Amino acid sequence: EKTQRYVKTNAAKEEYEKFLSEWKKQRAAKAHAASAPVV
Amino acid sequence: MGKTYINTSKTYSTPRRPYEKERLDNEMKLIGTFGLKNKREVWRVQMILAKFRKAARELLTLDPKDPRRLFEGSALLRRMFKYGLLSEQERKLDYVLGLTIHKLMERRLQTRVFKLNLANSIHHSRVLIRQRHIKVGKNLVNVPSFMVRTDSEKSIDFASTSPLGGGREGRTKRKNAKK
Amino acid sequence: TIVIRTKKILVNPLLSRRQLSLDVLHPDSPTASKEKIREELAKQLKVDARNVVVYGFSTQYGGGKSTGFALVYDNQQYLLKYEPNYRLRKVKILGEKPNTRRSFKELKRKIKRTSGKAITKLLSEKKGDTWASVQSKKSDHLKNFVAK
Amino acid sequence: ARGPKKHLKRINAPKSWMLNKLGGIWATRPSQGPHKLRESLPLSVLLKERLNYALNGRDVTLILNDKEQNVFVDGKVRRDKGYPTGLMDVVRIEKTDQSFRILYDTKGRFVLKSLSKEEAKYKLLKVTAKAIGPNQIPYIVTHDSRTIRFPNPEIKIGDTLKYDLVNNKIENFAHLESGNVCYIQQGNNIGRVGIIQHIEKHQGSFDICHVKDAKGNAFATRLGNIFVLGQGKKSWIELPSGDGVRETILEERKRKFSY
RNA sequence: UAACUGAUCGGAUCGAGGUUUACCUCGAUAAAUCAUCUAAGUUUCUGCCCUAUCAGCUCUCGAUGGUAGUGUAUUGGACUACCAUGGCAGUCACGGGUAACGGAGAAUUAGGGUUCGAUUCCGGAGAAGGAGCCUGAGAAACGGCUACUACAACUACGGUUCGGCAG
RNA sequence: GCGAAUGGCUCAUUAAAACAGUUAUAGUUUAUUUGAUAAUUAAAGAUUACAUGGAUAACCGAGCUAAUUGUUGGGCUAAUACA
Ligand SMILES: [Mg+2]
Ligand SMILES: [Mg+2]
Ligand SMILES: [Mg+2]
Ligand SMILES: [Mg+2]
Ligand SMILES: [Mg+2]
Ligand SMILES: [Mg+2]
Ligand SMILES: [Mg+2]
Ligand SMILES: [Mg+2]
Ligand SMILES: [Mg+2]
Ligand SMILES: [Mg+2]
Ligand SMILES: [Mg+2]
Ligand SMILES: [Mg+2]
Ligand SMILES: [Mg+2]
Repeated sequence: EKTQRYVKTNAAKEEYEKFLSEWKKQRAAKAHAASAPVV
Repeated sequence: MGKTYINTSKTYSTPRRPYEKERLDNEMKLIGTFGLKNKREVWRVQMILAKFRKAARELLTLDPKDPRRLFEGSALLRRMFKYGLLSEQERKLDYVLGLTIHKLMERRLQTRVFKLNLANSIHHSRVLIRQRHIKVGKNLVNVPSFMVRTDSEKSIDFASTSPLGGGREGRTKRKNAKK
Repeated sequence: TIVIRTKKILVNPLLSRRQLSLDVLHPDSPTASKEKIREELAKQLKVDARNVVVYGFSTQYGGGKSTGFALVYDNQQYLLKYEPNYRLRKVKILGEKPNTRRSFKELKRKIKRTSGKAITKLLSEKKGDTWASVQSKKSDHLKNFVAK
Repeated sequence: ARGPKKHLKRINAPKSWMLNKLGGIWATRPSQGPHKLRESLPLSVLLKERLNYALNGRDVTLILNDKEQNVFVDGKVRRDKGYPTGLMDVVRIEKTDQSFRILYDTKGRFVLKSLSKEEAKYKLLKVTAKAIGPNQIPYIVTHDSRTIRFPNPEIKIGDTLKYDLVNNKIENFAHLESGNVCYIQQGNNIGRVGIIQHIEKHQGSFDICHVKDAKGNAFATRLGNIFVLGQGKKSWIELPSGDGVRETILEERKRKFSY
């Protein structure tokens, strides 16, 4: 259980991180989608 | 460790003037008209009539479209109806006031048992509703000062009482020795 | 005879039983004896009598109607574990209720003033009725009883 | 005072428990838990007076002490005479697989809503605070005193989450902003459910909020009392007493006895 | 990032139910930090009965403010040191009385008022008077302790009491 | 090991004091509860972790005082105590 602690944490950590790159990728992805039609 | 929490309340009302010639005369003419026992009773009734008018005045103090009046006013009347003090065609609050104590006295288990030819007198009746000789609703009423409601004024007999059930109180004690 | 109407009933699977309000109609005879009420009920439910316990009753001011509450247990073996120690002596299953107070208060007296040595001994003299005892007696009603 | 209080008086125990005035003298005092004293319903109350499964006091003592486990709160077992079941909780009665919502009336009395094995899964959580803690990590906290690890970042402090108890998973949240549905956890207006109109912050130390609903009534209460029962008109849970809307004493009469 | 202390923590503990192995499953409890609940300190503002046959009050040690420190759970003249001289008052200070613990409320009431609130809720204070303290997360506790004042109980007069009914 | 600091009684003190209605804690402590969190055991030392070390109630036996849930004194073994 001591061991399973840092395991579950790495899983959630990399999990979050993996999500962030996908969200942020989209956050900036909509940035040219919104500023494009204004052009 | 005594900490009661039930509630008090006095049904009485002492009069200011203790010897009003004219007032006492009505109280007696009243006690004799309704087979009452003590002046108390008479005040008990006046005190009740009070709560109604004090609540009628309290409500008349309002706009005719007051959420309060509209609701409490009606409900007060609805109650005057269940006890039959005002007739269908006497809605308006203003009528709550013109209520004779003589009228409210007439709607008692006493005043009723007698006016239902169910007794030989305003008094005869009094000992009757006492000896259980009278049942109302699905229950039996012993207390002569019952507030007879319209709806149940039908259900008023003697269920399982010597004058319908199976008597033998003064009879039994009687016939056994005759031999 | 009597006429019973069952009134308000709940279903408690937790304590494994059904709780119900009872309204006995005895227009003529006096208040019904819990005992007799016990069986006219068990019949309407069609359940062993001893698995049905009735408590608390009233009697409207002279009118032949009495209100009360009763209990239906499925396993007398459940009923025996749940019902209160006082309801059992009532069916004459558990027994007595001897006066503990006084003596227990007096032993406190001595014990509070001794060292373990004697204390143990004293304790071997405090008015009986252990819970361990209550159980063995409960248990005996268990095996020795079977039926319906 | 001597130290810390430890009892509770019949008379003093909240009107939300619809308690027996004549009753006794005391009342099971809520145990320090997930919900505050006033905003809670100790189990003993929940079964005895509420459900009515229990009855006498010892009745409970059995139920929660019996080696069978008959009571569940948010997918967990509980054996405390006075666990403070709070708002938006889910209680299951093992031996019957009963599932309930701990929700206030429209008149402010604790009501038990029966759920289908379906809603019994999700529970609505309101966001307490939100800040980052140990080793660069984000934490969110719910009224239900839930502490969350790595939560979606698009969540502002005054949010409302939908919780999948089965997987201890989050899904579809929704902040409080002009145009949502809400439940008011406490106040002269609790038990109501309407559409958020606008939130005027006054910072001086107390922001307020307005609301509309069915008969389009105007409601006013402090933010701390707003719980987002949902995003954009659609509520997220079945409400007790029909829809979260109370009637004039006048409307109650006309609806019941039709006056 | 730098270093300090190491008297902070990082489990030498306990069940039960399973099951041909390598074990498996659900729990007890200890304990650190953050939340949380609970409660407590201290705090802002507003409001009290008679009375000037009470008008000036507080300031040798704190009275009002500033500085630095102590000390505390923390704020603070709360205490020390140094410095400034302020702080309050007829819009009643300061002082005195109260058979005055404050509320929620209680009695009579056209309206406005008059008089009470020891006393079930809440908050406060106290346990013979007064001060001191152990312990603890928590009390100056008081159905705990220490000394003094006045007392209560036993004595073989050496000494002793788990001696305080405003439960 | 917790509890004994809840309750229960009383109002003697006490007129901005206490109280109430309000507010603050960015000026604080909170055992018990509920949620979560911990990969690295500090240096010197020392070192078994399939897991360490020493002592004491209860008990056995001797004893004191006129006296109390007084306590001396010798011998015996366990902990989530202690180390
Ligand atoms: Mg008869
Ligand atoms: Mg006993
Ligand atoms: Mg408890
Ligand atoms: Mg703020
Ligand atoms: Mg085994
Ligand atoms: Mg300073
Ligand atoms: Mg004075
Ligand atoms: Mg006074
Ligand atoms: Mg008190
Ligand atoms: Mg206070
Ligand atoms: Mg006495
Ligand atoms: Mg003040
Ligand atoms: Mg020895």
